[PDB]
Amino acid sequence: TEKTPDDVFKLAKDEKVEYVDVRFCDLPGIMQHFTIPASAFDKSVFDDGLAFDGSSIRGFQSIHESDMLLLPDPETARIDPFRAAKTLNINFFVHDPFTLEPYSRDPRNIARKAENYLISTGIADTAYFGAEAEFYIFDSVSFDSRANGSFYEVDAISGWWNTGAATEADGSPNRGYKVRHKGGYFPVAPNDQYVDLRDKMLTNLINSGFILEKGHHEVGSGGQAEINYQFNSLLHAADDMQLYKYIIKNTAWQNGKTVTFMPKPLFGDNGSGMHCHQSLWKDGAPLMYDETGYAGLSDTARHYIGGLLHHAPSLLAFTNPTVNSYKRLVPGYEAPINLVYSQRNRSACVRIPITGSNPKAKRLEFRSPDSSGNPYLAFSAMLMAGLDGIKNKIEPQAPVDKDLYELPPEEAASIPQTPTQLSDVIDRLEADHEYLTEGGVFTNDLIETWISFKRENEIEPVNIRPHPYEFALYYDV
Amino acid sequence: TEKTPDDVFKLAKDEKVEYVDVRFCDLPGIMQHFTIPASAFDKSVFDDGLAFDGSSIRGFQSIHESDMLLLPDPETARIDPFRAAKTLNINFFVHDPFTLEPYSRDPRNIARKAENYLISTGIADTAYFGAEAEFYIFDSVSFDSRANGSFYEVDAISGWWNTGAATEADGSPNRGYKVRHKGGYFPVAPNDQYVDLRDKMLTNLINSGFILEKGHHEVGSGGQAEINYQFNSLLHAADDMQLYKYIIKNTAWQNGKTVTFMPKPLFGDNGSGMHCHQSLWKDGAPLMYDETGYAGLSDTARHYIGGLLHHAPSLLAFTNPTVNSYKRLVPGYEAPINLVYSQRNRSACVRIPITGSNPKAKRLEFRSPDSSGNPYLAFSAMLMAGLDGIKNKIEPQAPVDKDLYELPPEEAASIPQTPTQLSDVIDRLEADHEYLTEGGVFTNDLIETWISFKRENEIEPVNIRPHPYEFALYYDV
Amino acid sequence: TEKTPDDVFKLAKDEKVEYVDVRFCDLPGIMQHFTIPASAFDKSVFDDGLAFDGSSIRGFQSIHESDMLLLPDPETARIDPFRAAKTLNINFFVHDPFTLEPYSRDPRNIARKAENYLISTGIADTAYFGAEAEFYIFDSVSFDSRANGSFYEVDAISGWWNTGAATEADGSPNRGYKVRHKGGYFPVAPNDQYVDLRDKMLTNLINSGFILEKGHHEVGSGGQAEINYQFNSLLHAADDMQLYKYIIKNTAWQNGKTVTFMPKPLFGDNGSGMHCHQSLWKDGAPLMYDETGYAGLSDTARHYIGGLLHHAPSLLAFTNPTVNSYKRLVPGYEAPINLVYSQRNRSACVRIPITGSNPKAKRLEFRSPDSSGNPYLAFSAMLMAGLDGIKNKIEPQAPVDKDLYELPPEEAASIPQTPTQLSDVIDRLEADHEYLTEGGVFTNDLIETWISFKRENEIEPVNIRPHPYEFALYYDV
Amino acid sequence: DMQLYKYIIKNTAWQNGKTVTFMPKPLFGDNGSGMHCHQSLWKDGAPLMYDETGYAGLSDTARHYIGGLLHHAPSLLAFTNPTVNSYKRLVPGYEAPINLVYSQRNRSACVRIPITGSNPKAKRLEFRSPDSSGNPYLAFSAMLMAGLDGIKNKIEPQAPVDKDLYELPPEEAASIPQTPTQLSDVIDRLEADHEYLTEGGVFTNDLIETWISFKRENEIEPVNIRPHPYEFALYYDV
Ligand SMILES: Nc1ncnc2c1ncn2[C@@H]1O[C@H](COP(=O)(O)O)[C@@H](O)[C@H]1O
Ligand SMILES: Nc1ncnc2c1ncn2[C@@H]1O[C@H](COP(=O)(O)O)[C@@H](O)[C@H]1O
Ligand SMILES: Nc1ncnc2c1ncn2[C@@H]1O[C@H](COP(=O)(O)O)[C@@H](O)[C@H]1O
Ligand SMILES: [Mn+2]
Ligand SMILES: [Mn+2]
Ligand SMILES: [Mn+2]
Ligand SMILES: [Mn+2]
Repeated sequence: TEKTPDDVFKLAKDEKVEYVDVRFCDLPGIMQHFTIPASAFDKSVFDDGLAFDGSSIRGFQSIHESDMLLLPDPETARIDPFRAAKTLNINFFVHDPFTLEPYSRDPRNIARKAENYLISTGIADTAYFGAEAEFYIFDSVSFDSRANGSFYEVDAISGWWNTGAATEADGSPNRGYKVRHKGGYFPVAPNDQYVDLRDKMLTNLINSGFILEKGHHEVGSGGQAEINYQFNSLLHAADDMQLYKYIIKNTAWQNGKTVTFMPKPLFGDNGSGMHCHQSLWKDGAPLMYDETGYAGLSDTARHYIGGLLHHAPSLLAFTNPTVNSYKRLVPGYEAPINLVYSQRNRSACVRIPITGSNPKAKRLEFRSPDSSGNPYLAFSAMLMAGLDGIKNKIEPQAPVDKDLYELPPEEAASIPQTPTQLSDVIDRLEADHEYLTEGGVFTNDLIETWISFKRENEIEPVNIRPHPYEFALYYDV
Repeated sequence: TEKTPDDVFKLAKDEKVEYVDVRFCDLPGIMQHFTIPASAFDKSVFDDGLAFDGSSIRGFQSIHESDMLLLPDPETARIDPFRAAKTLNINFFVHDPFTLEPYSRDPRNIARKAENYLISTGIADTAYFGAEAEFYIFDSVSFDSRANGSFYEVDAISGWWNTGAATEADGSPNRGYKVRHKGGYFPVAPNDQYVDLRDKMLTNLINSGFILEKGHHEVGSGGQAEINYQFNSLLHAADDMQLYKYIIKNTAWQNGKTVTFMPKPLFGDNGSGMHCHQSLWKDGAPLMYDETGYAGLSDTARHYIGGLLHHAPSLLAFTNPTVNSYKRLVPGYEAPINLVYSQRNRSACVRIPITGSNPKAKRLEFRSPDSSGNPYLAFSAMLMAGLDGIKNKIEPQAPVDKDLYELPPEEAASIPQTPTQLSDVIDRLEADHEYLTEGGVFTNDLIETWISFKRENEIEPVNIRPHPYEFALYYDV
Repeated sequence: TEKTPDDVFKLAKDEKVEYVDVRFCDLPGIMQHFTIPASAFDKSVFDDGLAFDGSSIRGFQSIHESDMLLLPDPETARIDPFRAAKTLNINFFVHDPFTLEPYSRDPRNIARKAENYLISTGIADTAYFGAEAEFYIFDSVSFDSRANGSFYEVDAISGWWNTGAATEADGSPNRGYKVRHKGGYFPVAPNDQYVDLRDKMLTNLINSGFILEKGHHEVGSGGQAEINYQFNSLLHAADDMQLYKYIIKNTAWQNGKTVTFMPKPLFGDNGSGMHCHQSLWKDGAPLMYDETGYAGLSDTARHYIGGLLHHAPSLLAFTNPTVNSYKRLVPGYEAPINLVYSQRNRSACVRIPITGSNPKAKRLEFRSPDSSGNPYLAFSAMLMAGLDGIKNKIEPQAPVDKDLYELPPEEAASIPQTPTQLSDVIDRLEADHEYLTEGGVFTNDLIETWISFKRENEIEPVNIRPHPYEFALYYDV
Repeated sequence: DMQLYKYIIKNTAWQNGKTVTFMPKPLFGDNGSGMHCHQSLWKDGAPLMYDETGYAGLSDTARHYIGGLLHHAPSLLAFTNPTVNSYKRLVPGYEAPINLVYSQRNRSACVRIPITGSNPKAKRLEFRSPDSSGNPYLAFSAMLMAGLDGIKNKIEPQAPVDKDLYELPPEEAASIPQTPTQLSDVIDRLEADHEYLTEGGVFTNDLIETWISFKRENEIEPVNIRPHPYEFALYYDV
């Protein structure tokens, strides 16, 4: 919204930049890259672009459209804090050679089109996303899948399951302070073993332009951690999420650790979710508040929430896209499984943080998502679910500030939950996607590609492989 | 149909029997037991019975019905070939103390009631079952489920995945002959490493009264094996299956091996199924044939087949009752996944073996079942599916002798398959069970108990635990 | 030619036979089996047969022909000397249920049809085959094929490559006598380490009806060995070869060894071949001799030889059917690579043993074949090559008693050799197979099946995998 | 530059505790390593490979050079893909340029004309089939001689395939020529297809005879006489 090309040249110029890392997002959600010498990075890359050698088989920009044009997004230019050779990282939008038309399967293009569509509805001219991604810090991870056996094991020298260890990771003595204490989850050192590592991560984020002003905290619980930062407009909020994951993973890596953002790495500990705060603004002021409406919610907010709860079953195909997502979205660890909004029920898919009569502070929060997917597609899908709700004025059900345990499990069973497996949401998406195709944001092809990838690469592979617990249950049958 | 109490006394008398093993079947399918001295086993046990100390919490004969009466089934009396102290094994029917009424949750009672109901329909007075259960012979099995990891591993010294082993199970040299050859699956020794063990198993079966007359073969393929034997009337065919599994497991056990009847112990090898042949007879002659009908099938047979294919989705809840069942009933190893009958398509749920114009040899075969459950409940459910088809004359679809690959996948997609997960069939049963409750064979309570047990003890436990392959797919997200 | 069903019953009756092993040959050449109780083996099996449960995917008796009928060959009935439970082994011919017509892809049926066709030509009424199969006796074998590496290793405690070993296979001292001596290859003990094992093998062969009358010897050289026995009519000579391999492999197995009949298990030692002697007889007297003809060869013999040399390039597809066959048929170890007949040149594909003026002793010898394939198909293909030569009177080239080294390599280059790779002979067969389809002995389908199997299961798999020597040659490129 | 590049890559890895390989197929189950070569002819200081009237903006100078490449490819590969390992890459998979057709599209085609539009200078052809297992001096020279035999004699190949060869009948897709399958094949194809090489005295018969001798005695025969590990998996039990 403020930075342009020439400024990127000054960042590169002032920093004695040796290399420029060309980044773009693949379908599932991992950033791809190739590097060019800094000397080859000038005005030509911006207006004219760079061709990316027609790669990949199972998807993306084929070969009868052979090459692609990579146009840089100057807002995403950041100095890499890990690479020895001074490098500038920049995200690009993918195009084709016939009419240089933006590739409809580039996740970054879907997010930008979603922002443009917001404008094409007249509702607002800005969608703000403030996602808080949790992660685990481990020391090791190993796994395999063979004909006669399979295993996995994540380990943390100071993990709570290691209280009985004779010696430590380096042969050093077991000094304790591993066991977690019932209930309260954020003890100070030495129970907190990752204080300095989390600080390096936060320092790296702050040096990479992350805004830490309002209620932005650095929190840790055992091996789990979260560093929330200020929101941004849709597309660039998704870019910030990718940058965040990159900084978290590599800070851990350079400090002898290994991080995972998977929804459920531990059976017996908190899952990792991506709690996303949303709101619509216009001309420079809020649109989510009204004291006459519950929790200080405007009629603009209630209907966006209506769309989220109505389309949730299919929305989850982009919001909780993995098989592992459903080990978190299962009975436990108050993971947003209930399809109701409220300032109270945090186990509710949507939570309106207590912000009173302040129109600007008023925001909704879809707590159900996780960080196992594509933030560009997830945020875009969330907007499309909400826009289908505001325009068509979709009315959901009453907010539940009254907790669902003290209540009859008849009216608590009538409280909808989301599907139980990835195969379910992929089916719910296969049938609930008109809101997605509106304004040409998501194409049928893109949705068909996502469904294909998930079934062939995730659902079926896990499904054909016997689970270790099946041996505990059935070897003796 | 021929043996009575006094004969059981002579078997025990002639064999210098020291102990009598009192056996009964639990809900999921494993035989339970307690032993009494042979001297305490007389006419009193038969007409009066034995009380079984009010046990078990999660099910069966509670405590305000406190005790049970165990009446012996003289047809099931067999000398145990494994127990050092000479023992006679006998199966019992479970009862209660108020009116000594047969407990409606005893699997053996469900099977006997099914035989009585066959008679109460007038259709026939005998249901013959000839099931062929496959199994794997291993050398070891280990597995666990922890907070930070999980694994399983089955091993066979001469398993095909061990071609590269430096030495063997006992430090002895790797002598080869492990690799399996593409296509053909029954090579002679030394590729066949279990010749003598299978012979001990067959010798033990023959000594335990198993009839090996017609096309009954002893076959082995790698570590997998099958020893089919002559059919029997429903209840006692289920008793024979339990006896068979007992003899197979313990012959392996006494010979330094470990057997498993689980549907899919190996990812990359044939699954283990329970191919069940069925037929209805009356007064002493067949009822399944007619040359005018396809494959020499009478109109009595076609409708039984109609019921099987119609009720299959729910029938599988008793026929393929485990989570592991669905690793076999998945795309591959021509496991009966297609809901059509035929003399040809073996990947079809039902196969009518080529028996020509012989009314007696004419029989249908439900190849979809596996040995992971309860044979009493599985056979009974199969009969009830077929009886709902004969009486109400349920017409299915045309037999497919023409293989489904060479054909358009439109008409091949219209070819129904069974549900994909255990949770699906449990849902299909929850709604498709009227045929089961007919004649009071299966009670709503029994069906409700089965559904509860499966959801709480199998479906949910596996579902909440991360699969090892999820780490391969998502640790790096 | 002499034994019938009733005699088989007496063999089984006199020997207290517990089991009967039903054997049949698969496409590539390995015997398959299933066992039935001896009590189920009576007159019914002979005239009526046994159905073999419609198995195998990649070939053989499909499923719209679902079942097969197994008719026993009483000439092949032998008592198994290895199986603990007294067993009778018998080979069967494969059939179908529509008109019980012999399956045209059963190797044993191809051999029997070849014998019948010999009669349908009027040329003779008997084809005699006397093949001598060599093999290696090892102590161990291990190998694998992975993404980043591959290996294989055969070992023999007393192998000539182990002269430097500090201790032996069992930790015992290295007692020497391993090194082979230049030239002469059959030293007495202790250089000969397998004297007693070879004797057990010969004793087992003799007890299994193998005729050891004429120049039948038991010979050993290092770990290699050969026990030649008396010839037999085509089909049953192929049955004897299967029995021989079975007895050799299992005698080794029960005595802590492992045998291989592969053409070239060792790089630096003699390959293993199957030198096959042939001849045509009629009414009870010979047809291969004439003093007027070279080496005492009749005009009947010269033309059979003409067919062998003419059709050799394609004949080798059944005669030397593996990729490993071509490590033997390469420059070295005088393996019959030259397409000329002679009493002299043993490196010639055909060798007429010195038998002088004796019409009966006169026989031709195709020394090129190995034991890596199917003897039924190999012998049949040899007959068809020879019959195409006798009938059409195919004239080859002059016999070479004069060795091909002392001679100009111009006239020695004009001396044809056989193709260099399996892919070559499979191509030569794809085009040179009319002699095979004559009289309906080999069907186009059978030949097409063989070509498919070889390309997909052998040629391509080996071809796509980098050879270890490529790393020695090219890692540094 | 190619020799210098390999030297710098290998030794940078070496001084940093690693070991590099340029062999065509070091891994069974991962991408092979190829040497995608872009070519073009220039005169006096300006391009000669472009023309909008011609397909992909190709001049008649370019089409015939491409004609020579596709015509002589079977023998050209003896210098362009000179090792036994070269044929583990040039096998069905990892879109290795196995098809003898040029195109801006089919990358599995031996020749690919990168999208460069109407810019005469940017117009270049790309022989993607080669690998780095041989001699770059001989490989580049052989490529030029294949192309020069095409421009002078005006050798016309076949139509460019921007339409991918999977969606199409495997009859017209089988008529689409591929290169030989083994090193022994290309060495034979060179033994007979080398006049373009001897033109102008660039490659001598002796040099070609030396190459053929070296390959047969030092590479083809040595690998051929040695049993492959997979043969034990397939045949130990025969
Ligand atoms: N319109 C908005 N106004 C203010 N904050 C927002 C808006 N849209 C999204 N947010 C994000 O709400 C997130 C934090 O939640 P919490 O765990 O309650 O501290 C932050 O990441 C915010 O910056
Ligand atoms: N009514 C019946 N008549 C004859 N055999 C039957 C009947 N009902 C069930 N069977 C069983 O069919 C089974 C065998 O199948 P297969 O794998 O084709 O040899 C055996 O276990 C038979 O004994
Ligand atoms: N017609 C025949 N007359 C005599 N021996 C034969 C005939 N056809 C094949 N043979 C076989 O020739 C083989 C032996 O060869 P050798 O290594 O020279 O001792 C033996 O296995 C013979 O029994
Ligand atoms: Mn939150
Ligand atoms: Mn069956
Ligand atoms: Mn010989
Ligand atoms: Mn390229």
